Amino acid sequence: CGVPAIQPVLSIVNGEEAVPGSWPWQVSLQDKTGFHFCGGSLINENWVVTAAHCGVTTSDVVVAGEFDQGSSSEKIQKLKIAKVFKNSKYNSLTINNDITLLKLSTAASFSQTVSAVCLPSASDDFAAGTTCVTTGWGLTRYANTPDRLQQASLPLLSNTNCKKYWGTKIKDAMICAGASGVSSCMGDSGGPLVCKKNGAWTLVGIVSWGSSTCSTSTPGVYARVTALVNWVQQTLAAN
Amino acid sequence: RPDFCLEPPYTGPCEARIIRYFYNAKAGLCQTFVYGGCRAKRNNFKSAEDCLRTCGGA
Repeated sequence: CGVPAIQPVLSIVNGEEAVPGSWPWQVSLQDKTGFHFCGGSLINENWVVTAAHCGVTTSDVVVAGEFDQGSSSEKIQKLKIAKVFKNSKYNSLTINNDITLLKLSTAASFSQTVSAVCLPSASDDFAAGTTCVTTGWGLTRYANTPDRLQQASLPLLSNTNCKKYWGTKIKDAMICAGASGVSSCMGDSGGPLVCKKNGAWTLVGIVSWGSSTCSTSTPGVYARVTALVNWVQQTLAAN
Repeated sequence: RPDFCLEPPYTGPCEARIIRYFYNAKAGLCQTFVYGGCRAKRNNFKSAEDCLRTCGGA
């Protein structure tokens, strides 16, 4: 996990186009018509982790191996969803514990453009200031979504610095990043916020919420995976 | 009809791209809009029919 067959080239609003297939765990969650409503991350061949607010159902599909959503010829894997596991602690009012697991009906065929992201340990500590990356097909301007997968490097923010703006809206299962010239935006939800752990890309956050206009000078908020990974492991073990 | 039917559509702070319907009093019909996935206001419906049954004529 966490090691792309195709290495990404570093250096979403104000982000940049990604090297095709360089973020193999990135998936697109679409309805039966092919309409993209959220992103997600493959954690293995049978499970996808996304945001709870995305409201995924078994009628939606997981699309893996995609780069250009405007390309009808591009080879991709449309995977059906067998069951949806929304974290029962998801707070629809505070948006805390914003995580959901998707169990695929048919396993994804891992390849050069389709593989898993690593999951952190509940005790992992990713220092504030750490430069991580987020990806997705969300708006590039706050408007239709870009056809090609976007990426952006951004720093993790300490809870103290994040709260300097969001105050008490920041809860224990949330982690902030951004306010650095880039910003996740509509369509990026459920997508990954990854940081390297011993050289391997690891899921530190899940795009959740933020500025109502996707301001690049405001902290972006993500579901803190370290606070939710035990729930993830328990769910996988029991299913 | 409820006054919430007269409120403009509310995307919210979450970053999903979910299609929902809201009643547009200026046009007299329910239109689609992108909902972010959280903190929906009441003029937000999952189908045009639900919207028209709740806000039609406001």
